[PDB]
This record gives sequence, C-alpha cells and structure tokens, in this order.
Amino acid sequence: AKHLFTSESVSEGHPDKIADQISDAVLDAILEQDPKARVACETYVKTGMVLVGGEITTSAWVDIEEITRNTVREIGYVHSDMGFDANSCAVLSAIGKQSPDINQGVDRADPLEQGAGDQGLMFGYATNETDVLMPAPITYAHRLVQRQAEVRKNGTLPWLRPDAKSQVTFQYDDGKIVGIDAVVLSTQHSEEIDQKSLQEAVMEEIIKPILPAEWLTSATKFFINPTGRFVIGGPMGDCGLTGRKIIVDTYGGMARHGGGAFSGKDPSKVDRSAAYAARYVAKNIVAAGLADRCEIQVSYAIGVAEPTSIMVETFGTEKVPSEQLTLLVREFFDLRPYGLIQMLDLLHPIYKETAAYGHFGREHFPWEKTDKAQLLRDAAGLK
Amino acid sequence: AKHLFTSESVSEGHPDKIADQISDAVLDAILEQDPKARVACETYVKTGMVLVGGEITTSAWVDIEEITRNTVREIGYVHSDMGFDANSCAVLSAIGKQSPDINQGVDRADPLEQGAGDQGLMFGYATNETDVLMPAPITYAHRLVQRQAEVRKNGTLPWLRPDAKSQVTFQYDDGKIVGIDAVVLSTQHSEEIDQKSLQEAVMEEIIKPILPAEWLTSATKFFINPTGRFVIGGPMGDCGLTGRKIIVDTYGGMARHGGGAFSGKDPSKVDRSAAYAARYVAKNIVAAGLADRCEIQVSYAIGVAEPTSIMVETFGTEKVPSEQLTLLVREFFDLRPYGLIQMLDLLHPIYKETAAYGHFGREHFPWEKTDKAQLLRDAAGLK
Amino acid sequence: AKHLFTSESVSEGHPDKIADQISDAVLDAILEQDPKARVACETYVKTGMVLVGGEITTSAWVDIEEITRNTVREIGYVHSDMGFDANSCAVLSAIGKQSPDINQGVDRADPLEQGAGDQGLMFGYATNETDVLMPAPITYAHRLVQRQAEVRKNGTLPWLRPDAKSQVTFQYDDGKIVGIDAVVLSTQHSEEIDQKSLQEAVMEEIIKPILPAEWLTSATKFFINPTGRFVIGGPMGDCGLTGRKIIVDTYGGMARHGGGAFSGKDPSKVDRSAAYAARYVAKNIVAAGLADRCEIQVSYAIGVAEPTSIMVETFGTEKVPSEQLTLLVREFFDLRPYGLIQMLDLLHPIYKETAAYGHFGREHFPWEKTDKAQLLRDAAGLK
Amino acid sequence: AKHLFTSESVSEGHPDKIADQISDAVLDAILEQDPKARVACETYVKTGMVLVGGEITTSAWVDIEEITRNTVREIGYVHSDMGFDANSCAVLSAIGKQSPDINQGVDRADPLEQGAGDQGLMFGYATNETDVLMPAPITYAHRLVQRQAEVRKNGTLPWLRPDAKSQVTFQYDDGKIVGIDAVVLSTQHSEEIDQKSLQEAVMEEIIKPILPAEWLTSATKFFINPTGRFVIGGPMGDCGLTGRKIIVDTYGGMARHGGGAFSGKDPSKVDRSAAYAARYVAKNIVAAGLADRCEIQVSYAIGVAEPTSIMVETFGTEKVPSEQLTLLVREFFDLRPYGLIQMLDLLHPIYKETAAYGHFGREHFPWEKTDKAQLLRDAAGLK
Ligand SMILES: C[S@@+](CC[C@H](N)C(=O)[O-])C[C@H]1O[C@@H](n2cnc3c(N)ncnc32)[C@H](O)[C@@H]1O
Ligand SMILES: C[S@@+](CC[C@H](N)C(=O)[O-])C[C@H]1O[C@@H](n2cnc3c(N)ncnc32)[C@H](O)[C@@H]1O
Ligand SMILES: C[S@@+](CC[C@H](N)C(=O)[O-])C[C@H]1O[C@@H](n2cnc3c(N)ncnc32)[C@H](O)[C@@H]1O
Ligand SMILES: C[S@@+](CC[C@H](N)C(=O)[O-])C[C@H]1O[C@@H](n2cnc3c(N)ncnc32)[C@H](O)[C@@H]1O
Ligand SMILES: [K+]
Ligand SMILES: [K+]
Ligand SMILES: [K+]
Ligand SMILES: [K+]
Ligand SMILES: [Mg+2]
Ligand SMILES: [Mg+2]
Ligand SMILES: [Mg+2]
Ligand SMILES: [Mg+2]
Ligand SMILES: [Mg+2]
Ligand SMILES: [Mg+2]
Ligand SMILES: [Mg+2]
Ligand SMILES: [Mg+2]
Repeated sequence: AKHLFTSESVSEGHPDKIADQISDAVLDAILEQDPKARVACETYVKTGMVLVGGEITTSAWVDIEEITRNTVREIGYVHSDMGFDANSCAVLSAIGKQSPDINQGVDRADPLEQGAGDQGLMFGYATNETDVLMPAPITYAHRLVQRQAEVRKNGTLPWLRPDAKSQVTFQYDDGKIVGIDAVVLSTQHSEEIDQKSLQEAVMEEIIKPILPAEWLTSATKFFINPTGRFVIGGPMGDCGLTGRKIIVDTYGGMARHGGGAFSGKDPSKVDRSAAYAARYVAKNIVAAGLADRCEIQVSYAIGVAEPTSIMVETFGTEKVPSEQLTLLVREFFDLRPYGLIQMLDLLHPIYKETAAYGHFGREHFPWEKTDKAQLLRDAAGLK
Repeated sequence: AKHLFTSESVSEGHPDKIADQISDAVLDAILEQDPKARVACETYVKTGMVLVGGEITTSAWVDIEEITRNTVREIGYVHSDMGFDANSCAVLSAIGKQSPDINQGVDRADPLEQGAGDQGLMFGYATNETDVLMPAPITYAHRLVQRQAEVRKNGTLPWLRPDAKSQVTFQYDDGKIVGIDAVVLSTQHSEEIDQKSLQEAVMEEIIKPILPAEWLTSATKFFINPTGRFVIGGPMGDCGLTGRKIIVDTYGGMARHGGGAFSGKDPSKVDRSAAYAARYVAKNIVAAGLADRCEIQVSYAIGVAEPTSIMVETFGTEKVPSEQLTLLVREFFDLRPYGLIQMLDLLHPIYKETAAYGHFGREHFPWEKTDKAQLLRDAAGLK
Repeated sequence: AKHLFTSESVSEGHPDKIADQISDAVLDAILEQDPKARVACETYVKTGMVLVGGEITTSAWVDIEEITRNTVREIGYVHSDMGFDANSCAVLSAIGKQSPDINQGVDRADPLEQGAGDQGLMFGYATNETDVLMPAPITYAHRLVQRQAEVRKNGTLPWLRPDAKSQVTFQYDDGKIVGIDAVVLSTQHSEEIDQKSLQEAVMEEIIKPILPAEWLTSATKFFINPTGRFVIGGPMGDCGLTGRKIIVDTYGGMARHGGGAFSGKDPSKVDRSAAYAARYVAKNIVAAGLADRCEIQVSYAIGVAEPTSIMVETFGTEKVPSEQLTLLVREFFDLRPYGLIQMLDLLHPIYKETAAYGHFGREHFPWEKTDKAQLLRDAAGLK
Repeated sequence: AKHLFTSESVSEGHPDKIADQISDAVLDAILEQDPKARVACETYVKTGMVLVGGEITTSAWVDIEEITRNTVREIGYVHSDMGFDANSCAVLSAIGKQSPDINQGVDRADPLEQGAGDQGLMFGYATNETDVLMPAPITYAHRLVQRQAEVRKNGTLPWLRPDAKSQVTFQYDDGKIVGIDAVVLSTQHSEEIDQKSLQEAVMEEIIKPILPAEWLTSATKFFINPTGRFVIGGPMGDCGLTGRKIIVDTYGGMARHGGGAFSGKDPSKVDRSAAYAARYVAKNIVAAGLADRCEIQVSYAIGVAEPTSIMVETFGTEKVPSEQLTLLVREFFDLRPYGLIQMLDLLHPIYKETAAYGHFGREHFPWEKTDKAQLLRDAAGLK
C-alpha cells in the first residue's frame, strides 16, 4: 500500500537545458523559413563557449550566433559574475548536411509512404492523477524550478542566478498521494547573500507558495543548497549537453522511456513526433475514460513508414477489454511518420517553448489536446 | 495476455557509444593513477573531430589525444573510407576543474559522511526472465550488435563498417515470451557489396546465429538497412554525444530510468554508483528468491550522504510482504555515497569495458554478483 | 661587390597557404554577392580540422563548409593517406560581426571621406631585375613550388603530395645575378617511392626545368628532403594559420614589410589595398623609367582617410630628383582608402587566386598593370 | 635629404599579442621542466575563447588552462565589461606531437651536427641611432603602448582597458631625426569617460611624457581614437593569432624580415634562434665600431646544420672593407643550430617576457649584450 516515489526537474538556467533551448531555438528559426527542413542539431555548452553542431539540410538562411546569444541572453547569463555571458561567450559551429543515405529512406516519391527518420521505440503516458492527466511528482518539480526562475526575473529575489535544480518525493499509500516526505531545491546565488537567509527565503518565495500545504507536515525534510554553497554554476560548474534531460522532459520516471531526445530534431524524427503522438492517444484514452492510466509504446524502423510495434498498457485500470482498446488505437490514429505530422500539425516553429519545464502538461500544445476522446468513447459504450 | 515489447541496442561503432567509450576511457586512465580523482568528462563527436571536455580534478597526468586516438582506433575507424580515422581526426579538449562549491558538500572531514555528488533518482532492476536476471529483449539486441562487431573484426564480413544499430520486438503472451515479430538490423558497409547480398549475409552471419530459432517463424519480419543504403555512417552521418544511450545502457525500456548517464563520471557520482548498487540489490533480491522481478529506486540530494528516498516494487511477485522486504533492504545494503563505493569497490579503472553493450548482464561486474542473496534469504524463511 | 641573397616559397599544399586560400575563398564568395561587404576572416588549420572565424558583416549568404571543403579539395588533400581530407575533415566556424566602433570610422556619410580600416604602414616595391619588374629570387622560388604542384596534378609524378616548400639563394656580384649557390626543395610524398629516386626525379621534373641552366654550375648545392623523410605533412605535420606567409606573399625579403597580411580581408583594409596600390606606383615608376628600383611606403590611421605618411626610396637609382619624384606621387595617385579601391577596382572576387604563389608578378592583376608610366613620364622630361 | 618613416607598436592587451604571450607562456613553463623539449605552439584567440594548439613533444607535464587563464589575467581582461575574462573564457587545446619525420633531421647522433628546425631566412639589424643600437621609431612606439599599460595598471587612468595600439612617424633629414610629424594612439576605454577628456588625458599621461618635447612642434598631428569610439576591443573587436606581429616584434619596418615568427617555438627553431643570433652580430658589429649600421641575413635548410646563406649589409657605413667584415663574421660566431643555442644559452624559460614590447632593445637579453665587440675590434685595427 505505502511506498515512496521521487522525481526531479531543472531550471531553464541548467547547462543541459541551455543546450536544448539553443538546439530547439535553431530549429524553430529554421522551420519558420522552411517547414519541411531536416534538422538534427546537437549543442555542447561549457565555461566560455557554446557548440552548435550536427546535420542540417534546409533552404532556410539563419544566424547561429544571433539565435544562440539571444537564446542564452533570455535564459539569464549576462555577466561574467554569473559565470557565463551571452554577449562575451564563444559561439562555435560544426554543422554539416544530413546524409543522403538516410534521406532516401525518409523522403520517398509518395509523401504518405515516407519513412521514419530512424529506428527506435517511444513511450506515451497518461494518468488521472491530475487535470492535465499528468503524474503529480513531475508536475510539482517543474513548478518549483519554474517559480524560482520567475521570482528571479521579476526581481523578487534579485540575488538568484539562472542555474537551479529541484527534487521532490511523494508519499504514496493506497495508490494515492498522502503527502511529501522530502523536498530538494538547489539554486545558484550571488556572493551577497548568506545560506540561512537564502534558505529561509527560498521557502517563503519558492517552496511554500508552490507545494500544497496539505502535503507538507512536520515530517517533510527540506534540502536547500546542501553543499552549503552554490555561487559557481552554469557551464562553469557543469557541462551542458543536448538531450540529457530525457526523463524530466517527459514524465519524471513514473512512466517508461525509449531513449530518444526531443530538442534539435524536426518532426520527421520519430524520437520526437511518435513520442508526442503517444502522449496524445494515452491522454486521449484516459480522457475518453477507457482507462485510469495507460502507457503506450510504439517502435519504428528507419526508412520504413509502418510502425514495427505498438502496445497499450492499462495496468488493469482499463474499462474495455484491452483487445478492443488496442484495435481501437490503430483504428483511430495514424502513427505512420507522415500521418502524425498532419495529425498534430508539427510543421511549425513551436518547439523552443517546449525545451524547458516539460514537453507534457501544457494543454495548449497540439498533443495535449483531447478531441478524440469523446469519439474514442463512441467506439465503445458511448452512453 | 498478449502484447508486444520492443528494445534496441547499438554497436561500439555508433557515434554516441564512441563518445561514452572515450569518456570512460579517460576516467579509467585517470583512475589507474588516482582512484580518488573526481572526473566529470563529457565528449562530443562529429565528422572530423572529437571534443573531450567537462570538469576534472585529479593529481594524475594523462594524455587525452593518445587515449582518444587509441580508443577510436580500437573501435574501428582507421580510414577516411569509413568516414572517420583515429589517426587523422582532430582531438579537442575543454577540460576545467571541478567546482569547489560542489566539492565541499561531497568530500567532508569524515569520509563516511561524505555526500552525494548530485541530486537525482536512480532505478535498479532484476527479473527471472533469464539466468543473468536481465530482461530478454535488451539481452538479445546487445548480442546482435556485438555479433556484428565480432564478425567484422574477425574478418568474416570484411566489408562491414563499425557503425550499426539493432532492434528486436518480442511477442509476450501469458506474461512470457512466445516469439519475435520483427527484427531490425542496420549496419554500415563498403561501396563494394550490394544490398541483397548484404541482407542475405547479415541473416546467416549475424541474425540467424544469435536469435533463438524457436522464436523465429514465418511471421517474423526482417528489416535490414531499410533506406536501401548505409555507406555513410559514424560521426559523418550522425553526431555522437556522451550519455545519450541512457536506456540501451540499462534495461532496454523494460524497467524505469531517472535520467543519469554513466560514462565519464567517477563513482562519487550517484548517477553511476547508486544505479549500479540498485541493480545489485534488485538482482540479489530475485536471486534470493524474495521476488520474481523487482524494481528499486533511490534518490539523493547533493552534498547529503543519506538517501532522500528508497522504494522497492515487486509487481506483486514478491514472496514476503513488501514491508519486511523494504526494511530488509536498508538493513542489508548501505546506499550512502561512501558505502556503495566500498560495497562494490568502485575505486578502480573498470568502466571503459562498460561503455558498450550494456552496463548490466555481465556477471563478472561487481554489481552483477549475487553473494548477499542466500543471506538475504536467511532474513526471511531460510529453509 | 659580391654577396648572397636568399628567398623562399611554399606550395598551395602548405598549411599556412591552405589557410590563406580558405580565407580568401570565403571573401570572394561573399564579395560576389556583396562587393561592399566587410570581411576580416582568419583561418586556423590542423590535423583533422579547419577553423574559419573572425568578424564578417555582409548581406550575403554563403556556405562556409562547402567553400572550405571545395577549396581544400582543389588544393589536393582527399585521402587520409595524405594526412588531411576535404571530405572527412572537420569544419568549424567562429565568425562574429565587425565592431560598430571600428565601422563608424570607416564608413562615413561622404564615401570619399571614408576612413582607413586600421592604422599601419605598407611597403611597395619594384625592380628592373625582370620584365615583370619583380625581384628574381622570389620569382624563381614561386616557380619551383608552382611546378611541383603542376607535375603532381598532371600525373607526371603521381607520388607527390600537396605539401612542399622551396628555397633558392642567388649569387650577387656587381649588383647583378651571376648564379645560384644553393637550391632547397622539400616535398611531401607517398610511402611508395625511395629518397634517391625522389631526389633524382625532383631534379629532372621540378628543378632542372625551372632554374636557368646558366646559373647552375658544379658549385650549386642541392638540398632535397634533407631530414631524409617527408611522408607526413600538411596540417598533420605543421599547423596552418592565416597571414603567416607575409614575406613570400610579397617580395621574398628583398624589399621591406610593415606587418599586414593580405588574405581574408576586404579592400577597405589598408593592409591589402594600400599594399597593392604601393606596388602599383613603385612598378609604374620604374616602368616610367624614373628609377631602376624604388621602394614606397605609406602609413595610415584608423578612421582617417588621408595617409599619415608617404616616402619613396630609389636607392640613388632615380633619374629625377626625388623631390619632384615624391611630389609627382601624391600628384598622380590617390592613396586615400576610397581612392585606391576605385583606382584598382578592388570590389570584386579576385583574391583567392592571389592566395598562393605571390600577390605580385602576375601582370593580369589590376595592380600589376603599368598604364600611368607613360603619363608619369610626361610629368618629367617626356621626350 | 628629407623623408618620412613610420613605425607602430601594440599593447600587451592586443589580441595578436595575447596569443604570443600565451604561446610563449606555455613554452617557458614547459622548458622550465625540460630545456630540450620541442615546442611549436600556435594560439588562436577570439570573443570568448582561447585556442592553444600545434605540436609539442616534451617529457614535461604542464597545465594549459592554468598557464593560459593566468597569462590573460595578468594582461588585464578580468571582467565581461572589458569584453574578455581569464576566469570565464573558454580554454581549448589541439596539441599533437612533433612529426618524427622532421625530428630525424633535427636531432641527430652527434649533437653538434644537429640540424635546423626548418628552412628559411632571417634578418638581424643594428644602428647607432640610439644607445641600445635600435632604430628610434620602433623604440618610441613601444614606449608609448608600454606607458599606457603602466598608467592603467598603476591606477593613474583606471578607465583604460588592455587593448591599445600606437603609431609614430619621424621626420628624417640629412639622414637624422629632426622631429615627428604625426602621432597615433588608440586605446580601449570604459563607457564612463568622454572622448575629449580621454584625448586630453592621453596626451598628458601617455604621449607628452614619452615623446621628446624637442621633436614635438606645432606641426605634429595627433590622432587619438579616431573612429571616435573604442569601448569594444580585445578578441571581441579583433581576432588574435600567434606570429602576426612579426614587424613590431623586431625593428618596426626599418630593417628587413624573412617571415618567421618568434613566440611559441623552442630555440631549435631557427626562426627565433638564428634571428636572435643575427641581432647579436649586427649589434656587436656596430658596437665594435666596424659600421654605423648593418643588416645581417642568414638562411637555413631543414635538417641541415650548416647555414645555406650569410650576407652582411653596411650600407656603405662600414669602416673595414666588407670582405674582412664578412670573413670576420663566420670567423667569430657559430650560426649552426647547436652553436647559437650555446652561444646565447637559449635553453631556459626566458621568452614570455619577450612576447610584448619588442624582442630587441632590452640589454639584459642574452642577444642584446655586446661582449664580442672589443674582440671583433682586435680582429681589425685594434688601437
Ligand atoms: C552536481 S553538478 C555535476 C557534478 C560536477 N560535474 C562535478 O564535477 O562533480 C550538476 C548540477 O548541479 C547543480 N549544481 C552546481 N553546483 C552546485 C552546488 N554547489 N550545489 C548544488 N547544486 C549545484 C547545477 O545545476 C549543475 O548542473
Ligand atoms: C538515423 S541517424 C540520425 C538521423 C540523422 N541525424 C538525420 O539527419 O536524419 C542515427 C543512427 O542511424 C544509423 N544510420 C546512419 N545512416 C543510416 C542509414 N543510411 N541507414 C540506416 N541506419 C543509418 C547510425 O548508426 C546513426 O547513428
Ligand atoms: C618544418 S615545419 C615547422 C616545425 C614544426 N612545427 C615542428 O613541430 O618542429 C614547417 C613546414 O616544413 C615543411 N615540412 C614538414 N615536414 C617536413 C619534412 N619532413 N621535411 C621537409 N620539410 C617538411 C612543411 O611545408 C611544413 O609546413
Ligand atoms: C582595426 S582592427 C582590424 C579590423 C577588424 N578585423 C574589422 O573587422 O574591420 C585591429 C586592431 O585595432 C584596434 N582597434 C579595435 N577597435 C578599435 C577602435 N574602435 N579604434 C581604434 N583601434 C581599434 C585593436 O588593437 C584591434 O586589435
Ligand atoms: K555534466
Ligand atoms: K545525433
Ligand atoms: K606552425
Ligand atoms: K584579425
Ligand atoms: Mg548533464
Ligand atoms: Mg534513436
Ligand atoms: Mg544520439
Ligand atoms: Mg543528475
Ligand atoms: Mg607557419
Ligand atoms: Mg597591423
Ligand atoms: Mg592581427
Ligand atoms: Mg618559414
């Protein structure tokens, strides 16, 4: 009955995230100019530099330094005092074009037959634990780093620096949340404020306002800047890389994962598109009330348009025998490369925004919408 | 009852893996000279270069170019013909030292009290699906890319190139394997051989000898180099990065994951050490026969030595009420930073070997050993 | 009366020249699209990479990788066998925009008033030692490396590699050439041919056909691949950088030099335009017969249109008192930034061609033409 | 009789010089540990990075980041406010080992026979225009940038930034100096001070105290920060590269040059050692009173110990027929690779100090000493 589950999240000022933002910042710029572009951009970030590389084959014309400097700038690093500075950092580029060998298998004569960008498996997930049908732990962790960033930008706590990470562990009894045992919040700061003050301030401004007072009890344990000092952060304190936040980007470790990153790749890359499409049916199934929680999983083969595997897991919480529930899935949605792109209209520059604070949970994203639910209901005991 | 599950693996010639190998190749070298070194090494690999960076604080003296060139060389790329060459590629370095701010929370006066290298959560897993208590899908996928590499090196198929990826999906009925529906195998090759021949050869030499003939039926579907052409590969066709094989490195997507990569980090980094220790108790629990399959999860807080969370999931397959099963865990093993390192003796250069073909399944690894099982048995109905 | 003077040259396959070529290759491409572009391109070349950086502010849209790969390709390195490969090498870019602080001083309201791109001094030179009014030592050294490159491309000596350097020292008595004391010729080669053969072959194919048989006597000493082995070359054997061939680029050490490189910069950069204009008047003066040999020198001040200094040196060989000869100079030519560009029509992509084998001596270059001579004659005892 | 000659210099804060300093800073460190090390270190410096590369073969163990960060730190860039920061900039490394092919020709069995590091020609120079037998123009220009640097460090003009360049043109009549026509002084500054103030301040603190009041007349023209604004400088405003200050490093353009840079290379490199040895005999000749001014020139052939060419030019100012003056040269000094190093005791870390403000003119340098003069006198009309 009782058990503990822990999830974590990172601020937009976290090295790894900086990468993602940059990566997806480039794609957006590119896509704005050419929707059918093929972008596979990987970014490396350290002490005084930013490396934007990979393979890009587009007709668009973009400025990497500008997109980069501007992207970091917005993140927050604008002075050597914080360790990194959009204005004075180095911006390197090693961007080649996509291999034709791969391309022949992706873009074929007939657009519909067009194949998967690569082989691989993706996991979709949905749960009635919350309104947005997302697990609770990841939702609150995200809220924590997000708050910290907002209290920093609005000038509430001017001594806060971009870099920050958050961890929370919930108490789960009878399969439901009963509270929160431990809370972790690490945030970069200036040489001007003291630990205690900082700690005491983080509680009032960042934790207390975000964590439901009900789940907080005299038992909860708070871990704030444990090493006792976090003045050095960002790429200086930790190397940032693209696609190294795979889990916080998705469901916090509650659901499963195939190993494919999101940022830097255009929709023809199943790692991102098939993933989104998977959250789409999973969420839609639960909204449709066909199950309380279900994990979906598709797998593909490079240059091949038709999915190599599909499986729905409802953990017994289903309301219609999986059978019809699985035959309904391939019945209603098109998981073929050039079916999901139209299904969710992925040919637009809407990904940068997705690079920090979770790819799921934001109802305004095309894959968060639940329109097929009611119709997915009709296919089984409408009433 | 019936459902499909897919996993995947990559050859030691895959860009991402090249990174990991390099990353862990540097640490080993360093560790050989200094076991208590603090290594956080991230590698970026593309068309004609290799970028080794991150933060390293050691008293050891190593040669990055030599370790790198040699590491790639062994992988296989030794001619421009294959796209990359250990002898003629560029070797770049951006390696700083570890932030003292982090260090004060890690290495404290008392070695026992020494804290976790970072915050985060890790997932351990074990299953009686196989002798090594590893899931089957990931085990066979690894075997496929591994075979390909060996048939290449031994000269059986001299036209094979280092770069290769493998995907397999099993049929699961009644919770057990009944067969394999689809098989995917992509391998780089020379301009000298044709697709058909290649395909036909891959079956005889790499697939047929590795996949159990029982699970192969007239239904199984084989996908071999689908785009129809894979002559261009390695960093030229795809950017390689450290820690982007998170899932194939562990359990193939069968179990869960927290988001911590392994390669490039010394044991004081819970991402690698708490992870290993988690596979250790999970495996040891199943071996101890206390459960058919169980997932373990620990989470930590930077600078803090005592785990912030622990949870054992046996999916009902447990044989002793979880209660005593969870109280036994913290009873037998020490998950504190400086407890797992001694527990598994992680202060040695034994990681490079772990950078390709799974971190689990190799019984000779200290975390694969099951010595505590029988003793973990004594603590519950010995007999 | 008697004395020895030595000059040297380098093949288009030399690391430093590779840089130059690349640098000026980028400019041309840019200029083709925008003649008034401001290009300050510096290239770094090593083992498996090429670094193109600096500051560029243009409205043009160019592809660095393509321009670079193609430029190296043409030079000759196309296989790992030779140490570098246009197809498999890395291409990096760190190009920012020109500082507006400099720009306000360069481009002012009135185009004529437009100022010098930087401060500095430049040396022009001319001599009746040869038809093209160039010194002899530098002329023959260029010819040597140029021949080696041609005998390599035409397939005469297929085992020759791109990298090569040439050195010649002439005997000067009575102020004229009497012969050549020592000849140096170093060229990269394949593991297939032996030293002796190579040496013997270099004489017949490269040295004997280029050096006048009259100046070659039993005294002359030949130095061919002295270390006894030159199989390793190019960026692998030596780091290439832009603007490190300052002297072979001009007059071989016979005349003076101020320190400004040529490649990578647009004409608004006095280092290149004022230099060219200087060879222009010096050559024109000797052609006009006003002197047998004269060195010119101008100096500028950033943001300032009017030259800070001008001086003509005729080494006594003048035929009209220097006085009128110097008053004639500023009388006939316009050395103001926006006067020399029109004077020589420098807003065109004509520089790559100038990046190897000398910037002077090629009569088809705009600064090699002598049209003002006859008119420079009228201004002094026409007849 | 009358004519104008211009020279220039650059502060230790100039991008190019930053490179040199870095380059020679690495050598010294290495040499300190191993005098017979072979170092060919080329540095590239831009906006937020520093690239140290080339080929180094030593038994020494050094820290590039530390040597670099510290070297830049001392120069002065320590805040993003000035555009570059030693603490937060990137430090990259691409250092391979020296090609054995070259080595066999350099270090042979017999140490005496040991050969020249490369082919090439070098120019030495001396003049009685000044006590240190250096030309005047380059001496004063160096003094100008050197003053600016000192008035910045001592806090006299706290708003001064590291980057600065200086230009001076002298009036030469009857072959002697009569005065100075134009003065150029460009220095980077803070957003806090205005142009007029700055200009007025630069005259009092930097120009007036350094330029002889005799040579300054109502005619002299002063050019101070002409573009009207120099707030942006350093690698941000201009790319820094090693060996691009060839001329200011030596004689300001008064004497000739062969094209060989000094910084980053050990003494076995004739570009630096033969160069120094050339200033040594030229200076010593004039000190010996054998000529008022003389230019020396040697040339070498890779792997070859014996110089390929030697020539002394006294411009008629000699006092003993050149003949005996040239036979005296090879009589007194040893220009063989392994003769000059002992001659000047070059196996020591004494080069960093030589990377800013001229390689000649500092009488405490081993090549600035004149001990052979009196003995060079005995060999010709002692009395
Ligand atoms: C703990 S660091 C990685 C370990 C590090 N590379 C090392 O050398 O041990 C990972 C993240 O922790 C956070 N961090 C950095 N310094 C910290 C500190 N002093 N206290 C708490 N968190 C810190 C940052 O957001 C950083 O991305
Ligand atoms: C499909 S690629 C990544 C997509 C690519 N960056 C793009 O621009 O679309 C990922 C992996 O697939 C494999 N691969 C590369 N070229 C391939 C081809 N032509 N056919 C099959 N697999 C290929 C390699 O092992 C490579 O690391
Ligand atoms: C002699 S190397 C400079 C010294 C080198 N950086 C080192 O590590 O000693 C410079 C040039 O000499 C030429 N070179 C390289 N290897 C050579 C060899 N084995 N014999 C003759 N010339 C060679 C190339 O053109 C190369 O760019
Ligand atoms: C004029 S810049 C070279 C041209 C530049 N690459 C461009 O993009 O036009 C070279 C040097 O001039 C100096 N400098 C830079 N900005 C300056 C300014 N605004 N006024 C005067 N000197 C300046 C610095 O010492 C710098 O290294
Ligand atoms: K890292
Ligand atoms: K990639
Ligand atoms: K070099
Ligand atoms: K520059
Ligand atoms: Mg990371
Ligand atoms: Mg993938
Ligand atoms: Mg990858
Ligand atoms: Mg982590
Ligand atoms: Mg060079
Ligand atoms: Mg200059
Ligand atoms: Mg320069
Ligand atoms: Mg040279």
